[PDB]
This record gives sequence, structure tokens and C-alpha cells, in this order.
Amino acid sequence: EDPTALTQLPDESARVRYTSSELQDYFETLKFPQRFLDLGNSVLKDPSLARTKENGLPLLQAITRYHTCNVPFENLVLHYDPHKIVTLDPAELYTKIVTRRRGGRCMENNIFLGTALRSLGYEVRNCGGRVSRAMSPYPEVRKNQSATYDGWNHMLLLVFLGDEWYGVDVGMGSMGPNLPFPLQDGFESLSIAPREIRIQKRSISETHATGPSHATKMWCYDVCYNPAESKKTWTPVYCFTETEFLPQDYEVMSWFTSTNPRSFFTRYITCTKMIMDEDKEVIIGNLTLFKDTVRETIGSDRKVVKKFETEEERIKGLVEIFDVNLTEEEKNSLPQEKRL
Amino acid sequence: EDPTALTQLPDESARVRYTSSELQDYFETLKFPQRFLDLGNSVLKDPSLARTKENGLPLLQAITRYHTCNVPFENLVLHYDPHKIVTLDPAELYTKIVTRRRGGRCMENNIFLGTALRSLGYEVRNCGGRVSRAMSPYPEVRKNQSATYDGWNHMLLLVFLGDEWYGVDVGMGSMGPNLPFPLQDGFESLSIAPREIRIQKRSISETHATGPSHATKMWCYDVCYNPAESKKTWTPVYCFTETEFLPQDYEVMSWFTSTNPRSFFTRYITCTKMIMDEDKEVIIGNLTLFKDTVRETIGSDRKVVKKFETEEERIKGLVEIFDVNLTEEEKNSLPQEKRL
Repeated sequence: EDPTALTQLPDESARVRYTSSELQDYFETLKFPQRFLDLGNSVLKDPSLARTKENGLPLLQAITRYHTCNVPFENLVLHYDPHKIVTLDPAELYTKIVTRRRGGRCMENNIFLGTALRSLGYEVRNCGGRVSRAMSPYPEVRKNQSATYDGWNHMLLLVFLGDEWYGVDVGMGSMGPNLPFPLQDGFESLSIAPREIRIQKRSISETHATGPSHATKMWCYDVCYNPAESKKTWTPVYCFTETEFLPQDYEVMSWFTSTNPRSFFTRYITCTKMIMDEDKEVIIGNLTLFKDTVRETIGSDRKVVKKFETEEERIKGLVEIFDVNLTEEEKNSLPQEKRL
Repeated sequence: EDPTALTQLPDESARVRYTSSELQDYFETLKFPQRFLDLGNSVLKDPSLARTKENGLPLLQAITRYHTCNVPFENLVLHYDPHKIVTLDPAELYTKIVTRRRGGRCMENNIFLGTALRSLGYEVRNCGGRVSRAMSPYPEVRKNQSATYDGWNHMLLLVFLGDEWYGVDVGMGSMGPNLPFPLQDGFESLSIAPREIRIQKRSISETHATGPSHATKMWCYDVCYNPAESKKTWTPVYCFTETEFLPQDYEVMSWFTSTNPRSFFTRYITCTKMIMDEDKEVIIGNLTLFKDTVRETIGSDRKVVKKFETEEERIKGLVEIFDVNLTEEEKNSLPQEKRL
């Protein structure tokens, strides 16, 4: 039958807002220690703190750090699922991430996080971007096309603190900036040592502009994996604009990455949690399952944790290593050609 | 197998250019009269004329007017086609529109036109937009969601003439501006009497902004079907930004509109050409096939031309009314559920 309603951004009075109690349950899923529970509760009691740099940025730093370490970046809904459809509904996302302790990709993570932050009192714009082909898992695409970008396929947040916007992104696993960054041309920071991140406003290589008089510029997020090299090499990760993206834009973007056969997410299973040094309040590495193999990276050192031999091993490994729990129907929904 | 190359914008030296003879063949497909053949030839001989408003705009006006009257806005590639996939390759588009005298939707039309205009010497930026739900063929969507917009799904061009960008769009059938329009906030013009068009820079209804200090603005294209009313009603048609879109962005957008089962293009056959008063150099109406019925509207008056009874009737009508010629494989590719 013809649709009678299409996806939209609800009017302000109709939008999902996570309650104080649901946000507390999210702080517990994040496994906040006492000092950050206390920080979160002070904002719960005074949302005006979420508008300032001095009181809003520290809780924002803590939320983003524990989120990428405890909420998995995963595509299992396209594999271990009977329907293989992505929901971006903020209430269903809450259940998936807080109650079920599952995760997802950039749109599921950052739609949820945007809803949580606005519910805490933050001013949050949903934005859109393009992942660099330098991040492609296809080797010839990395080699020949690293200056190009995908079609719109990434989500990040801009959060307004005091007098400045900050980029916020908890939905890109170990490729992400993994820090709230000031939206500042030329900002650089250590992020997951030895890696550095950089933000620049610049034209991208792909353009029909015949000269600078007609060029446009994007915000470009790059990383330097090894800043100790004599000549720093910056690897592009994604580019984005400040345009407000809508739920139905993400629906278009997610449809492509979830159903176009050239999206690697339709082809291979992947699941990532970042690794924290809690006392030093920094991320130091990541655990990543790709296809059949779990690897732990700490700084520049990478080692294999497990190469799964069977479906049973991979399923138990998702529980024990990632706290990713599947229903019976989800386990049995994996297509036969993808099983171990 | 894993992709070895993804869609990208080619480097300037590898981009498709239409030759002077290919552009001449396009002018004949447009059915230019002699005065516009003369005007086109003068730009083929002196490409610097395409850089000025005084010499570039007249040819631009004539190209866009004859294009929407003579190149069909159609979706038959999703229906009367064995493979039902959309190519955005500018060489294949050339063969489709100039040689085969077929058409397409917004991205096929405007990728082609951008390639042609850049080949004539114009400075052109590919841009992206969202169609208003006020244009939805779904009655309940129109009634309840007219203030909202689709996810990114429209392409238009910005053409820089002299010191001023112009909006150019030959890819929306009867809903389009059907005129090059100056990218000026508040521009209004008659376009297809009695309809008026309007361009405004303004925020759209859907926003997470809690107030105007954090709000964003879009270029918004609205129409007034009946400016004679005591109180003018403006109907939203699409919104866009100046961001340069890439071929791979359009690939994402077209993938949704061509494969998501809530896109109306996946459901119903549609084909439109505009109707010109050639001597008065204005568009006055349109011919539109929708599902099984052809209607002619001239201004505000609409009448049924034909309600097709059989497949043979619809196919002959496409030839006779729209000069849309199908191959035997294309005719026989229509799913049985869609036949008459």
C-alpha cells in the first residue's frame, strides 16, 4: 500500500526525550566510576551547566570516552538478525544500547547520543559527512582513490558550549576522533597515543571548480598514525559540513550502506570497542572483530586475540570479549554462506 | 568479489567532455530554431561568452527551456528495463539523451546538462537538495507532512555568470523552476503562467535548533500556483545548499529513490515533457503520463488526453506523444503486475 507517513523530524513537543532515570541507566551502561556519576548527576540537577564549556565539556568528554569503550561499533544487525533492517528511532535505539547493551554504526550511535545530550540539556546539531576512501577495507580502493570520499555516509554531532561549537562523534570505532574537538580550522591533538588528529577547513580534491574563485571548502578530519616520522603523513578520515541533517537524510545514507552490495558492511561482520586507561582518562587502543578474527591494538602494537574456528566460538567470543549478546533468532539468522 | 574502484569524480584531465559536434547534435535534439542554433554556435566558437551574464545567460535560458520541453522527465528505466539500474556516467547519459532521445529523473538530466554546460565553457557546480513532501503523490503525506522534506534526493546546478550564481534545473518535470534563477534571497518570477516561483534563504520547519541563534538556513524554492488569490499561498517544492555534491553522493541519493519501496518511482510509471510557446519563448504547460493516464495542462487548466487500456496502447502513446522509443527487451521487461 502507498505510504501514509514518511520519516520526519518530529515537532519539538513530540520528540523523544530520555528521562533523568533513563540517563542514569545510560551512565551505568557506560560503567562510569563514582566521579563521573557525580558529574552526570550534577548536570541532571542543573541542565544549565550543559550550555557552558566549564561545566558541560568535562561531562561531554567523559560520556564520549566511556561510550566508545563500552558501546560496540558493530554491524551485526545486517547479519545476525532475521530482518537486517536498521532502525534510527531514538526510543528503539535507547533500548538497543542501554537495555540490550548492543550497539551499531555511526547513525545508530550518534542519533542515540544526540538524543541523550539534548535530554541532558546540551545544544546539539545533527550533521553529515563522507568517509574517506583511505579508510576503505578494499586494498585497491585505498591505493588508487585515497584522495576521494564516499557519498554521504557518516554522521557526527556539533555541540555548542559557551561560545564555540565542538565536533562530537561516538560512532566510528577506532577510526573516529574519539574526543570532542573544537570546530577550529587547524586544531590538532594527541588522540589514542601515538595517533594525532587534525581538523582543517579546506577544499577536497574532488571538485568541478576550475579555480579558487569558485571552490568550496569542507571541514576535514585527518589522523597522523605516527607523528614521530621525520615528515608527518596525514591520512584523511572523513569530511563534513555544518548543514543540519535530518532523520530522513540518515535514512537515505543508511539505506545505501546497509543494502548496496558494494558497502563492505553488507559483506563482513565487524565489532569494535575502544580500550581505556581509566585513571589516565585516555583511550589507549581498541579491540576489533573483523570477519573471524579479534585483534587488540594498543598504540602502534597489534596482536591477534582470537581467530574463531566455528560459529559457536564466534558467538561465545562476542559475549565474553564484547558483551554482545544475541537472541536465539539472531544467531540462527546468519546466512549460511557467512557461517564459520 | 570486493570492489577495486568506487565511484568518484575524475581528475580534470580524465573528465568526460562533449565535443563541438556532440554539442551541436544536442542543440538539434533540443530542436533549437535557427536563432538559438546561431546563439549556440557563437558560444561554441567563443567559449569566453559562457562566462558573462550578457552573453551566457540567453543561451542558458534557451537551453533550459528547450531541454524540459524536449527531453522527457521519466522513470521508465525502473520499469521498462531488463536491469532497472540508473547510470550516472556522463558519456552513457549523452547517448541516452542525445542519441536515443530518452530522458530520466533529476540526476540523469542535470548530470548531463552540467557536463554539456561545462563543455560549452560555463562554470557549473553540482548541488543537492530535498524535495518537499508537499509534492508527494501520497495523499496523506501531502496532508500531514507538507512542511517536511525528503532525505537528500534532488540535484540542481549552480552556474556562475559574471559576478552572480544562477540556479539551473532541467530535471524535475513540471514541478521545477523551469527558468534559470539568480541565487538571490527574495527573487520572484512568473514561470509557466499563472504560476510564480520564489527563492528564499530561510530555516526549514524541521530542526533541532532550540532557537534562532543556533538555527541554519537553506535556499528554499517555493511556487505560487495562483497569485490572483487575495492571500498568496506559497507551496514548497525543494530546498538546497550551495555544498558541492559528488557523483558518489548522487549514487547514494539515486539508490534510495530507485530501490527503496517507499519511493513512488519504484511503484508507478511516469513521464513528462513541458509545452512551449516558442515565439513567446515561455513554457505554458506540460504533458504528463502518470500510471496509465496522459494529461495536458495549460496554465491552470488540465484535461485527460488518453487513459491507456492495454500495453500496446501505452507503448504507442509513449512513441507518439513523448517520442519515447523502447527496445523489445525494454518492453518485455515490465513486470506482469505493472502491465495494462
